[PDB]
Amino acid sequence: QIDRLITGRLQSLQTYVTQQLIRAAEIRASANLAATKMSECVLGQSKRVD
Amino acid sequence: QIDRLITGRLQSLQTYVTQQLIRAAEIRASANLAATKMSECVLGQSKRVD
Amino acid sequence: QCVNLTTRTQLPPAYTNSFTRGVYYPDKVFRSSVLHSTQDLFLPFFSNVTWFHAIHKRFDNPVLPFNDGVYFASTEKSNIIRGWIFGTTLDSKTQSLLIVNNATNVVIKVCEFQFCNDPFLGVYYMESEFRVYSSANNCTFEYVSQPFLNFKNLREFVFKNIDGYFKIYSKHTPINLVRDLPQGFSALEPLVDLPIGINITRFQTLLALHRSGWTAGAAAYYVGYLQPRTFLLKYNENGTITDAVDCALDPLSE
Amino acid sequence: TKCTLKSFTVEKGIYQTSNFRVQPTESIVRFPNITNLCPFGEVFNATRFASVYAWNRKRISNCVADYSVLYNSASFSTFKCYGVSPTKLNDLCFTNVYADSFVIRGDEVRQIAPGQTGKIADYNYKLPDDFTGCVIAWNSNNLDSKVGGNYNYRYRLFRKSNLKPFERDISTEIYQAGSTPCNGVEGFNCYFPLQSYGFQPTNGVGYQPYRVVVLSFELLHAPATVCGPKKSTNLVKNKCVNFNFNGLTGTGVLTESNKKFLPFQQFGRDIADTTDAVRDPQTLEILDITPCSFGGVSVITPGTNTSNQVAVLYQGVNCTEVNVFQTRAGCLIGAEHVNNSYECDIPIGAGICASYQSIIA
Amino acid sequence: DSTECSNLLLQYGSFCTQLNRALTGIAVEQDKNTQEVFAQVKQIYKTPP
Amino acid sequence: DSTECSNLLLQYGSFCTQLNRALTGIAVEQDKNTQEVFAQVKQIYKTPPIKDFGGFNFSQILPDPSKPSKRSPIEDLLFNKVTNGLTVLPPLLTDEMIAQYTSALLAGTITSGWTFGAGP
Ligand SMILES: *[C@@H]1O[C@H](CO)[C@@H](O[C@@H]2O[C@H](CO)[C@@H](O)[C@H](O)[C@H]2NC(C)=O)[C@H](O)[C@H]1NC(C)=O
Ligand SMILES: *[C@@H]1O[C@H](CO)[C@@H](O[C@@H]2O[C@H](CO)[C@@H](O)[C@H](O)[C@H]2NC(C)=O)[C@H](O)[C@H]1NC(C)=O
Ligand SMILES: *[C@@H]1O[C@H](CO)[C@@H](O)[C@H](O)[C@H]1NC(C)=O
Ligand SMILES: *[C@@H]1O[C@H](CO)[C@@H](O)[C@H](O)[C@H]1NC(C)=O
Ligand SMILES: *[C@@H]1O[C@H](CO)[C@@H](O)[C@H](O)[C@H]1NC(C)=O
Ligand SMILES: *[C@@H]1O[C@H](CO)[C@@H](O)[C@H](O)[C@H]1NC(C)=O
Ligand SMILES: *[C@@H]1O[C@H](CO)[C@@H](O)[C@H](O)[C@H]1NC(C)=O
Ligand SMILES: *[C@@H]1O[C@H](CO)[C@@H](O)[C@H](O)[C@H]1NC(C)=O
Ligand SMILES: *[C@@H]1O[C@H](CO)[C@@H](O)[C@H](O)[C@H]1NC(C)=O
Repeated sequence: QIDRLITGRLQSLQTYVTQQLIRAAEIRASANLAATKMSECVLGQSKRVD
Repeated sequence: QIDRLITGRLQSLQTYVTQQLIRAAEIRASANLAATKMSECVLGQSKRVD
Repeated sequence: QCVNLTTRTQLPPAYTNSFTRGVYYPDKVFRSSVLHSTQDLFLPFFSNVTWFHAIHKRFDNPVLPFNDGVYFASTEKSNIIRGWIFGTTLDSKTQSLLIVNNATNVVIKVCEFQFCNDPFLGVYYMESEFRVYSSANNCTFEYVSQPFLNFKNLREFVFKNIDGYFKIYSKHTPINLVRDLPQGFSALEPLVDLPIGINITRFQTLLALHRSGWTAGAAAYYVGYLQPRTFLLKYNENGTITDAVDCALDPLSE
Repeated sequence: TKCTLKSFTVEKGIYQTSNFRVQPTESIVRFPNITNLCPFGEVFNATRFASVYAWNRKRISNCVADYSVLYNSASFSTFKCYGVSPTKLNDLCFTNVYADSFVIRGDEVRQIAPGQTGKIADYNYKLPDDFTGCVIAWNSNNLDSKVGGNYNYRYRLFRKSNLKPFERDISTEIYQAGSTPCNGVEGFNCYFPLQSYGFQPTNGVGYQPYRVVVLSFELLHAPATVCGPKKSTNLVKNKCVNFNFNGLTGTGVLTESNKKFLPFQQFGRDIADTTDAVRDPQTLEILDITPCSFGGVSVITPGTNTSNQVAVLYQGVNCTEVNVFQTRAGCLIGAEHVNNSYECDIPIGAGICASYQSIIA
Repeated sequence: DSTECSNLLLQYGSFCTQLNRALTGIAVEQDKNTQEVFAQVKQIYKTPP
Repeated sequence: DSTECSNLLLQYGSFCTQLNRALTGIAVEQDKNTQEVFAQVKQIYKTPPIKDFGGFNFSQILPDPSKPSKRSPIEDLLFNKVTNGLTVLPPLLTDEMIAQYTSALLAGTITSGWTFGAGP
């Protein structure tokens, strides 16, 4: 019974960590975009449209 | 018997959803690139090489 | 002792709207400022509840199937409704549960009773007439407790038979409406859980006669049936259920 | 840190190596008041006991039963159980108890047993082969015996067929010893079945009257109303203890609570369905259950080529619950806090950084 | 359509709700992607005849 | 705290180590993200005490000296509009230091143009 609970909770924890890694990749992409906008719009004048 | 079938089908569905999330992240990156090309190549003239 | 009541007036039973009544606390758990979704035997919102009258000449004491649970609503003045009759065959062949509130206390007994076909009490204008049973042979459980009890009082009851446990939920509400069920919200607190362990499939209300033949005092009560469904219950800061959502009523509440 | 990194050399940085736990110190079991005791005083110590052909059956139900007082009593000369254990009577729960009380002879005390064959077993009181419960018997020569002879206790001597288990027979039909017709009229070979005992104070051990109470247990689908006593301990607050409140167990710090429960409510839950509030069953007071201060143990070090000095970070742990400095990241032990500001070398968190120059934070 | 399977599947908790939420997020993300790429003008311009 | 559960959990190996290492990588990645976004200048610039910018008003974006958090009114409104083994590690940069970084960036782009992003 404890083995069933262990494999269920381990599957839940692996699912949480996997979706956290996917969201971390998305947030890293958004933060790389934000650093690019910080460099190009604040620290200079950008010719790039929109 | 249904416990074995349920854990097999749930593992298959979780694998499918994880692969779909990774491919959706890739397609989102491609679409952000395409929106950037739409802004900077169609709506303006770009000095960025290639 | 049994007496046939032969001065009744024939009338079909009535029906009315449940509104948002019949909600009870599903558990003994305090919850603070949270919305809790629970799956239990609940009374459906705005449902068709059976309406019985006692007026003069109406005297509604039939036997109804218990199903999975009973919601009992009572628009009561001068204490006509005194108890309920619980069992399966309501004779000495099986074992039956008796809930009575006489002039002193409430008595709960699980025995083999011989019920009359028309059981009632009676008040002479002083209660001096008890004709609800003729025998009591084999008792297994006795429990004496504190008494639970224009229409001035509203009495809601929920009876459930789950795993040999008899749950009685109740709420007292002061109302001043004349005829029908008032529209509002009142969650029923758990009063007492009974270790009865018996089969119950049929039930019957117990009334009281008024003697001065017989006269039926003005009373009205309502029977609703509990169905397995989901409620989204709202718990306030003080931990009382102030509002509920029936998840299978309409797509908005879904 | 070398054990965690599986290397003998540690690069400069902060490394989460272990997990600080506030270990539970005491066990607190609070169980409600032991009231509504089972009426064993009117069964074992009644005024007059019954005969064995008409043994009195008392139903013990809807009460809590203290078998330790019955078991620790030294007056009982026989305490033999056949389906349960005597030391586990206070732990197990049963639906109901049947108490069969009678008086027999001292030589017939062994005859109340499964598989035992005797006159009392065949004609007066029979136990099944799968009997559960305990048989209790004690000498009653000072009470039942009379100097003129106590003839009030009768017993059945003859019957055509043996008893079924837990079967009574109070009939007074005249037995047929021979094959002669008897219409209830006694004759040469027709005798009355119930005979009186010869209980006298001049009799030795074996003929003295013994009072026997037999407890039988039922384990049907009815709820287990009969349970053993609950030994509740004292309540200890403001410490990381193991709490057991009315079958709800856990580990936490039990502090006073400002949450006013409604009187029908016993436990309290937050949004995430974890029990954070509870009511003590002994005294109706509300207690908050704060989880013990678990934390991550991080080791802040420079390179082992540089130095062997380390600092320890207990994450989210106050410094009074573990060169001691309190940060918003946690308690940092082994680093000297300075008022100067430098560039971040080893990140601690919440604006705190560590560097080596000794280890400063 | 097996109700015993769903009764056993409810013992595993909210895995199915998580998977449906992830697929719903992907499904609305595709429409967001098309909206971001192609709907960069609020005026429908027309060429001269 | 069940020791039998941990004895059975040791049969599955180093799954817990992988989960902890993945979460640690995410946790340091968040601080790296904040470091790449906000810490683009190594000089903390300040505006002059006299706000004579030829009619241009920056009071809604410059830090308010009356507030203890040293935030701009816009940043204060932005911060007002956002509302079992589990631990939350605090971020390495506090909100005060991120506000200080944005104040330095605002002072640089107001007083010095784009010159501070390419040199002195
Ligand atoms: C009250 O009326 C009921 C119904 O007519 C009576 O119950 C019947 O009594 C007769 C008496 O011989 C029986 O043969 C029937 O089988 C009974 N019917 C049922 C459904 O049980 C009842 O006896 C009447 N009460 C009195 C006091 O006469
Ligand atoms: C810059 O803008 C601020 C804000 O709009 C101006 O401050 C206002 O000044 C008037 C009169 O001095 C007051 O009635 C308002 O209450 C002020 N608003 C706030 C939000 O403080 C300020 O005058 C402008 N000019 C300069 C030179 O700072
Ligand atoms: C309730 O039931 C009765 C008969 O069963 C029916 O005539 C009536 O219309 C029902 N009420 C509602 C609101 O459906
Ligand atoms: C109420 O019922 C109980 C049990 O039947 C009885 O003992 C008591 O006397 C009754 N009260 C009156 C006033 O008759
Ligand atoms: C039930 O009652 C009947 C009649 O009173 C009796 O013959 C029978 O033995 C009883 N059964 C039990 C189990 O008490
Ligand atoms: C309860 O009673 C009903 C009708 O009398 C019967 O159909 C059902 O099988 C009974 N259940 C049990 C558990 O005795
Ligand atoms: C909660 O209780 C307090 C006092 O006990 C009262 O002032 C407040 O109005 C209550 N709130 C609700 C929503 O009942
Ligand atoms: C008689 O037996 C009962 C058994 O419950 C016990 O409580 C009581 O103390 C006994 N009486 C004496 C005088 O020992
Ligand atoms: C239970 O026992 C305690 C012990 O003193 C007492 O204070 C309390 O009043 C008793 N009753 C209840 C209902 O807690």
